[PDB]
Amino acid sequence: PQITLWKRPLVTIRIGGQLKEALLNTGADDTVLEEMNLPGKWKPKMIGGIGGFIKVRQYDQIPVEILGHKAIGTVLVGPTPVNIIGRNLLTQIGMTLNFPQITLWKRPLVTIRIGGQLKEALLNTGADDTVLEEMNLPGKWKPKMIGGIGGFIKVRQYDQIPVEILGHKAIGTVLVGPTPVNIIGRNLLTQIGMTLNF
Amino acid sequence: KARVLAEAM
Repeated sequence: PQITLWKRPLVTIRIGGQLKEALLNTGADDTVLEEMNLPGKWKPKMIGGIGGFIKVRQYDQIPVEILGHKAIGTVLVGPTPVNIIGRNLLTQIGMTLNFPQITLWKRPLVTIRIGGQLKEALLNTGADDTVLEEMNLPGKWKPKMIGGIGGFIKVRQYDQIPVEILGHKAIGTVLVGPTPVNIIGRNLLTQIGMTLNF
Repeated sequence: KARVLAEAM
């Protein structure tokens, strides 16, 4: 089965006996669910995203059913804006990125060429938009706020910027700001024909 | 608003 990225890759999961909607997120190392009760022991942990760090409860060896596939692993619970299924569980259910095939054992980092520079960037199905580290691109831009795990950051929005990714040409909106990692979001993933497969 | 949900521990 194949999941395209023109919309957010949302799926129903079953966890602790309950159904929930969650986002299949190649940009997350970990699985993070909104405030809920889970049985058993847990430990306090901190995780980070765009916007900064948040406190979560780490529950280990939790069973989670996703797209009819059973995973058993770490589930973090905390003030995430969206329920997220990260690579820790995507790998268990055999999910890969395809356009060539990219497994999710490691962060899916690839070289992109943009505004005449080469940079490493994260292929991120949990990102609507493409966000790059600070760079002085020419052209008109307009300010924008984008949200992630820890809150919002201010970015500059540039339109119709050519980006080559894995040898595929793309052209579209690139946001530039103080992101901790360069992110390729669905706006450009769809253009290079990337899908999620299992 | 746009969500960009990169995450790491």
